[PDB]
Amino acid sequence: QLHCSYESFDVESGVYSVSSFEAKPSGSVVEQAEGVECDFSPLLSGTPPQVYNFKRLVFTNCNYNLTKLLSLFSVNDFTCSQISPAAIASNCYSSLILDYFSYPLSMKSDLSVSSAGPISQFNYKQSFSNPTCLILATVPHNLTTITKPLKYSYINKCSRFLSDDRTEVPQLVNANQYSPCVSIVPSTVWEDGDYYRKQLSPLEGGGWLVASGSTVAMTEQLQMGFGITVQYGTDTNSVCPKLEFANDTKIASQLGNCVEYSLYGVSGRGVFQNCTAVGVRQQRFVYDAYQNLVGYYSDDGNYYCLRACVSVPVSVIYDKETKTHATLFGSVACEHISSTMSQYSRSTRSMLKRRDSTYGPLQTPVGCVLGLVNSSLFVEDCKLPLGQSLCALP
Amino acid sequence: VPGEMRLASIAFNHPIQVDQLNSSYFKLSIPTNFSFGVTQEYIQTTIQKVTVDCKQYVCNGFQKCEQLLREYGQFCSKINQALHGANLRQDDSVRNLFASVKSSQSSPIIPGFGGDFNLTLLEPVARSAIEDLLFDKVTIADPGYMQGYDDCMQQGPASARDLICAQYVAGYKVLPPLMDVNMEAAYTSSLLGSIAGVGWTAGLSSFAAIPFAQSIFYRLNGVGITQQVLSENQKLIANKFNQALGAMQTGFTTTNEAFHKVQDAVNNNAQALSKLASELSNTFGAISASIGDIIQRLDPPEQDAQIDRLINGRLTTLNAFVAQQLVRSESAALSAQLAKDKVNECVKAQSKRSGFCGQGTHIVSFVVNAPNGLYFMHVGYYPSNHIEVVSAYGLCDAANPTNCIAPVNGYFIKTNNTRIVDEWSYTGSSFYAPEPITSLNTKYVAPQVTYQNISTNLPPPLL
Amino acid sequence: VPGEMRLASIAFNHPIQVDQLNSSYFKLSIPTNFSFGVTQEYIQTTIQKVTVDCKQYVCNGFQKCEQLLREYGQFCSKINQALHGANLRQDDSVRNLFASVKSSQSSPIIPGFGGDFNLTLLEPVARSAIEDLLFDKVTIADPGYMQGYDDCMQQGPASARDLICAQYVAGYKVLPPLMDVNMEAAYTSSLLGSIAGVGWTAGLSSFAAIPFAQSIFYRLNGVGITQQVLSENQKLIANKFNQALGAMQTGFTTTNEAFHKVQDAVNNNAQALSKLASELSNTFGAISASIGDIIQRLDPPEQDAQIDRLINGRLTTLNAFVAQQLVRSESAALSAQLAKDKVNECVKAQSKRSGFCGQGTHIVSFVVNAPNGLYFMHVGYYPSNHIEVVSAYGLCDAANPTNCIAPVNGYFIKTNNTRIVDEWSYTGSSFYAPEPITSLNTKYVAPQVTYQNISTNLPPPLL
Amino acid sequence: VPGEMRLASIAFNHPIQVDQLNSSYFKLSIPTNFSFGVTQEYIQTTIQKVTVDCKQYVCNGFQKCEQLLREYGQFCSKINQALHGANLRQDDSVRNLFASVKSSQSSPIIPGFGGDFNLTLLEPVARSAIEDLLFDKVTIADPGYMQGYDDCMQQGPASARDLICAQYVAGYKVLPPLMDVNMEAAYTSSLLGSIAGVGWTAGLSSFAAIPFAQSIFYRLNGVGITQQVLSENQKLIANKFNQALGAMQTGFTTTNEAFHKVQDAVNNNAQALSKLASELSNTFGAISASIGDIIQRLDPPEQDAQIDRLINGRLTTLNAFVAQQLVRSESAALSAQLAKDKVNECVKAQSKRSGFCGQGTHIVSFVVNAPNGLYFMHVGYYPSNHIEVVSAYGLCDAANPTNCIAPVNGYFIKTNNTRIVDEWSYTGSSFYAPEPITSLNTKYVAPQVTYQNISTNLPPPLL
Repeated sequence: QLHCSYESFDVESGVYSVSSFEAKPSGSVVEQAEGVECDFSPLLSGTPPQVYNFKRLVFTNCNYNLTKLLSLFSVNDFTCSQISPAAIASNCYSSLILDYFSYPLSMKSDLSVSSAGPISQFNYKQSFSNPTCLILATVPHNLTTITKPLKYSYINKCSRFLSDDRTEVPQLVNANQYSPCVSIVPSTVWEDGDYYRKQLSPLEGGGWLVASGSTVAMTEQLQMGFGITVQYGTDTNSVCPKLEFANDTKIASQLGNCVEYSLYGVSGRGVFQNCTAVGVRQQRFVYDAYQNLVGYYSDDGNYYCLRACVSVPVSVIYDKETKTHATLFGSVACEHISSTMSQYSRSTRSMLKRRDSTYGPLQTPVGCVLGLVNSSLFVEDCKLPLGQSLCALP
Repeated sequence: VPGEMRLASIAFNHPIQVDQLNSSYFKLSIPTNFSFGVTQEYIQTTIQKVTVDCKQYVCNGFQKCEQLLREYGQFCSKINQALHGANLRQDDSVRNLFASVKSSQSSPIIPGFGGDFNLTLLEPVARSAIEDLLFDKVTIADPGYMQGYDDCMQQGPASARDLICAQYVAGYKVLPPLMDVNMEAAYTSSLLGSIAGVGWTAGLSSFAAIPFAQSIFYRLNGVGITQQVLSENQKLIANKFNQALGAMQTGFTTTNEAFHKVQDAVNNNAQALSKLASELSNTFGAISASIGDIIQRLDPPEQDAQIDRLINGRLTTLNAFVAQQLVRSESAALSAQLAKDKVNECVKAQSKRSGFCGQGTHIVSFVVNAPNGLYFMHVGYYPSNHIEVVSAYGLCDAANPTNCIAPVNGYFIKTNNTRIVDEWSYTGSSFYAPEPITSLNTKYVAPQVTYQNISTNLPPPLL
Repeated sequence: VPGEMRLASIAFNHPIQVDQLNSSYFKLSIPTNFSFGVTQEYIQTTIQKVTVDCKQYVCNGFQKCEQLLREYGQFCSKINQALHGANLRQDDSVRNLFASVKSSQSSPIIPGFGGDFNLTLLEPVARSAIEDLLFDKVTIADPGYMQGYDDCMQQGPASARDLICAQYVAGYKVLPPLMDVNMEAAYTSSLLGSIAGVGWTAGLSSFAAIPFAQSIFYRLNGVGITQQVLSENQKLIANKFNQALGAMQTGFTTTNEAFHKVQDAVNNNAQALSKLASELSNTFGAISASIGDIIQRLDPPEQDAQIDRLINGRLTTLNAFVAQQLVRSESAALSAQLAKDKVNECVKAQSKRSGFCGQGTHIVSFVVNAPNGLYFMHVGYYPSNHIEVVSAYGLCDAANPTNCIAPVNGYFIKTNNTRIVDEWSYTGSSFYAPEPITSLNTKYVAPQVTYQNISTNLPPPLL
Repeated sequence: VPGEMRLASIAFNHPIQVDQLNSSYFKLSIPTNFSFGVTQEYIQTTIQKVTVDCKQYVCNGFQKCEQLLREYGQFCSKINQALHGANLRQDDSVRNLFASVKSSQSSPIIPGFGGDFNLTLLEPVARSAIEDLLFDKVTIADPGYMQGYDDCMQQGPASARDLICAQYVAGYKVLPPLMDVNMEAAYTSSLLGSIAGVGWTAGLSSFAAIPFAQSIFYRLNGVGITQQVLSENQKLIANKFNQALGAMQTGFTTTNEAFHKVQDAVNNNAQALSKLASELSNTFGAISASIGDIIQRLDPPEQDAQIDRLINGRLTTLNAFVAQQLVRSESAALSAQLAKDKVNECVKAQSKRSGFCGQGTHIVSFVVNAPNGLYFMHVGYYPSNHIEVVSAYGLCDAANPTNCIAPVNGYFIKTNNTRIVDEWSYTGSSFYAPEPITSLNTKYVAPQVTYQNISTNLPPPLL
């Protein structure tokens, strides 16, 4: 690595830092769930709404298998943003939110998160604060509890006329919210181009509310649209996939190495110990000034202090005249150093093993080393100094 | 309760006025009192040396970076080059310092060293009493070194909030200092033992080992004080001197700016690393600062896009950091050169250069091993209670003007003391104290019109 | 009309050659004329201190920035940190300077000060005559301070094109200098009054108040000129000296590089601010540099996009600017330290160090308060009309060789003057002027083979 | 084969201990041997001056850039401003140096100069023998200058891989150095010929031309060695000295750090340009780094897009480069000032300051024209074989205590030599060598209790 980094077949004698040991983190534990199913049964019946009449489902504290839900439809469009279509199923969240509506496959043209169409102007907007997986699908003929609207319809106008009856100002739909014009608009648009107007009071700032809509012919099998989004929280991440914890080792108490983990969907790896809970309880996860977890106020009544994860800094002491070297691990101490290793820094350290196939680690004041004789001699000029009064005698 | 702040003006320290006068005499301002005093300074000599595992700092083993950083592998080679050389520069300066510090010979230091003076400052043969006090006063976060990382490791107090341990996250390596504190103490002890001789001929190869108080007197004879006074008031001088020494115990405050400078030197080093630490959390407008997170949250095309953004921001931080460090390192090197010069002239010997050292001219000085640098103390003589007296430009025999005389390191004062029958008296230049005019107080000079026309009684010479 | 430029080579100033000679004598090059002269320098001591309202500089109260800059509010906190500390560093150095400037005592300065010399340079008790001339010569744009901003305000001459007032646009604040010009003058006056004594024993606590011209002679005795000559030619010396002084009136030109350096110091400070000013107009590829304009011209999504671009460019400029200023500030601090040292040795006293001060060795020097720094003048003696003469290595009595003598601060010259019956003569080392060899011109030394074998007539001693 | 590296500790050079003793006498450490030695340094004085054709560096006449760079034409005006001024700063320092280098008079330098010493170092009237050896030792890539570019041109060896010629691609211009090497040699020769006088009164206007070896002795008398010894051992002294001189032939190695510093100075300049050269190939994520290529490969809208990206990266490199150069230039200027000071005190004269020059106190020194700077050698006296001897604080007549005496530049040693009947002996402070106590070895002083109570035999004075 050194030769390559300096693009030469003879790097000059010196002491050089090299890549650190990864410290081989142990197999994962979780603190996810307990919970109830994220039952989706509202989706199983009735006529789904016009796009300005949204029906919304929100889940907390619950467990799911969305592929079973998906089996109930034939999806003719699965697209997503800020997340893979797979990952939206695999990930735990603080909430799972689904908006559903009737929507044909002719007009199915105007649904996208970036669409500038009248569907997005007046009927739906999707925030980019959350990942969102959009679905367009059709209803199978054996979903007889599903019913279909006489036409598929939407708002194509929602603006306010000025009280002087000349100037007019549009009211665009807010993200994840209903446009105000839904208060005057009929539950479905009866005829294409239907329009309605409401005079506005001085309490309302004057003017006229003016709105209109458009329709699409009904189809033999119902077409449906789904907007699905997720929220990530802190100690509220309680919507998760159903656990596969059956037939597994006891969790999360190992401790152990810096174990990889997912605690209610909070993932990472780290060292834990039972240790003095700090303010304030029932927040579960408390973090430092850099938003790194300090520790976990666990459900088992133990506060677990996070001590992160470890690595071993390491360097090479190279004497090019003899073509030999020594190495340092230092403050880690020889408790974690052995004749072979797999944490790891390099795939091999055979360069040391050139002699150190026959030698153990030595403990020093800077700390644990390899490739060195304990001569304990006194040197006038170290040549390759180790700091303090330490020395790599040639 | 306090009221309003007060609007005010800056005082001007008006110096005593003296008027030049016509003809053979003039006014002389001369102290009739003085106090010992100590000037103090901290000279930083080093930057805390660091390096980083310049891969793990960016991505902690993440597989995309294992390929993406192939593109820029030479970047971190250059990062390492700069840092590594800089670290060596720091080491070079340390060795240079100690080369100058070493003396061929020295006194042993004993309890009771300094003779009449307590020297409570002395090392308890450790660091000097002052050094240990200072070191404890500083709000230092000790580097680990050993066992270091085994306190990172969960061995008891997980409440160890120190970013000193957090280096393992970033791949930081605070590098070791280049001298054992005991050897530093040994070097410092040899500096202490290099006192006396201070002057005494060349003083460089010769080693005299001569009375501590008389070495002061010797320096005070160089200051311009007669030995008669120095001997006679020896006990009082010792008292005044030791009071000035005792005042050092109140110096461990930020009211001492040099003490505050030490504090800031620590702050500077600490801050640089803390900045880098913050940057690990710096989401760059990415889906997240965590690569593992964005992997879970993204299709791999987007994972790449986000990771690219993250990498660029992370590398930019590293680059800028190194540049700053290069500057810092150089500044420290130059600062160390200055300190070395100050040891050579302002510490190893009395200095007559003025400007530097004490502001009471200068006698003895000391230097100690402040963290990351050196702290000096300079003892001097601060004159007071000045009076104006008459002085002659010189004296001649008016009966034989080829003979004239001029005071040496002092002045010809009109007699105002009851012990002196002579019209004129002599005082040492540094302090008011009348003496007889004798051969050792004067030298033969050519005549000048401003020299007194003395036709009566001269003792140096008779005529 | 001019023709072609001329191709030429650089002249070499060939020094006078002198040959070393065999045995008891050698050549000596010694001046038979000289001129007074003055070397001059400008040492910058400070950077013009500034800060900025680091919000208004970016957006002048615009509502989008009221939210967008929430994201980066800590950025400008860091901007302020750096600038603020830097501004303090400048202030620190000013106080450090004046601590060294202050003297315990001084002469009053009067009209007719300097005795035989006009000293037209003197302050008209204001600034020194020279300082006021210099200050007017510089093409300075005065900072407002007071009433400042009321000339920004439309009170008469709206033709005031000064970017000095335009600070209100940018939020710039040129910060105040740390000393009242009158107090600076007072300090400078005390420096002037610290002259004489210059030497005269230690000279540090004692204050002599002694003849200005004779203080020069005293320094010239230190130069190596006998007092007999100094007295005899006193009027001529005074003339030559005052001619050198009169030449200072032509020094207010950029032919004096130090004068030009002052001009550039002003330019440096002015330029930095002008750069920032230009950047306010720097559309960054945005719809416009004006936020209000792009608000009128855009839907609010696009307003945000454009404002983001604008903000990034504006902040980048601020960041880089501060970094440069930090560098400048440090450089000035170090430059000020040098100046302080020059005051201590090259101004407060005669210097024998060479190199610095004058290039005619050195006598008296002066320092004045140039804008943003100090300007020094160093008077010296520039030898000329050198001749080679014979000199003896030393002399001994050949009848009693245990006695030998060696000239002190001068040489044993083969006699070439009609007043001297003696085979050998003496001259002061600084200048050719024969004198009798007498006891005060020599000292007793051990014999050497190169010393003359004089068996005849010696007067110091008789034998 | 080699085994394991050895773990070891750092040796401490323990200085000789000396104990302070009670009453009228004390220990003195004094050498009974010494060696000559030479300390050596390289001071860089300049940065290789360069500029660039800041248009062709970006685009080599490409038509899109002929319009695109209209937008940023002022950018390169600013690039040029900074570089141009920096280049002048370098030139300024060169002229400043030589102003100090010039002497009013000097010796001619001859073969056989240096008398008893070979001085194989001398220029073969070229550069000094040492300078030419050094210059050949350095792995320099010579700048072209003339004929330069006609070796760029295919005139024979197209295997000339030098990036020295490749400047024509980038538009680089390595600018010319400001002095002819012959004139530099002339200046250096005048410096050599300015030796002797070194001291000898003021030594500044006077020129003595006095025995080279005796000038050494003169300096050694200043060191503290009696002339009797200096004369008697003259041949041996000459031998030891010339051995120290002969050792210089082994100095052309990187074991001499100063030699290595020269090597790195070359590396620094070379590296900066090589970096810029690499950047010409730096595709910036563009379709290609070559504009001509992307023109062939793109519709003109995309050509513009790619060229914009290329330009931005290219200009960014230029900008950063200049900034670094500005820093370098300043550093060199300051380094040159230091060198100038070292010539003035450490070369033109003996220095008693310690610290600098030699580490054997100091006698003569030399300076030579290293590439891009100056290389100094400082001769000194390194004491050895120290012994402790008895010394008296001073002596008085116990029958008439108003008389006392104190050794001058030496000590009153208890007699341990068979030639001296007297109880006490004298030695020069620099070296152990007994002598009789006589008037020239002592001075009259006031009595002190530590002075010996001698009631018997004094020769200086009789009583």
